[PDB]
Amino acid sequence: GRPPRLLCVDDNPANLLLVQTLLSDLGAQVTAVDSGYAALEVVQRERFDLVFMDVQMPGMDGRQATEAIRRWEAEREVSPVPVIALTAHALSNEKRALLQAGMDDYLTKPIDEQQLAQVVLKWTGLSLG
Amino acid sequence: RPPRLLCVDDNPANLLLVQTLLSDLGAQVTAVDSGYAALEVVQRERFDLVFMDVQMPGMDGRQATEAIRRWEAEREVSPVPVIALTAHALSNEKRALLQAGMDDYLTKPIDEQQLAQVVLKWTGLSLGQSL
Repeated sequence: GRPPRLLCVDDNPANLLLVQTLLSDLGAQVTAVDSGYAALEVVQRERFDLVFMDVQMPGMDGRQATEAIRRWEAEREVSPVPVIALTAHALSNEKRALLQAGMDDYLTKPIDEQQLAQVVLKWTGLSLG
Repeated sequence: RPPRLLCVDDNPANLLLVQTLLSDLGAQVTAVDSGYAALEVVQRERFDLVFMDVQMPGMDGRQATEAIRRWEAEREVSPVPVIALTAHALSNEKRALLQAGMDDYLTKPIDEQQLAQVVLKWTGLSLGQSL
């Protein structure tokens, strides 16, 4: 299958580089941005197969960035991109709030290659590795 | 804070190579696929220096540099050095890059030492073992 085109969003540069590098090494075409504001702007510009969205970011958190994306997709009329939350340790009510914001799924940090490969295949049909 | 660098190339393998070498030197790196993307991300984020592929469809690296320079002038923002990445350019092509507002160029056989020299020359910032 073709390489998946993935967007990674994280306000921690070291964690962003770690997840980006795991994905690039597994053959994904990765874009890596540093904020929810960046995520909205790059999703307007580019068609991704899937977005990995850090939940905790200042100013615009992952839920607010996903809401921004969903509002633009609806107003602009664009096929929805899967959005996967990357979260520390979320209880049921927090996971329900991620889905209510328009997120599709979640992974609990720290993020590993197998969890990333499995969620990309589930949501896109494309294999990594 | 480490140097923040932008890489622009419409060839995914060549983009990943340059991005990997700049991240290896300790830079915070953004990698985008087009001149259109280069303009939009230069408006959004503050880079110390941009590496720009010359040949891209729709908006080539010269046109993207002109777009950046026009935005910098109107928006009133400190200019960013722009370095062309070229396969093997003729003298007329090298002169055309500078006419478009590009500061300098590198030829395709890129290595980490050359990238670090270009960043030191155009930004004063050290990378690699001197980061």
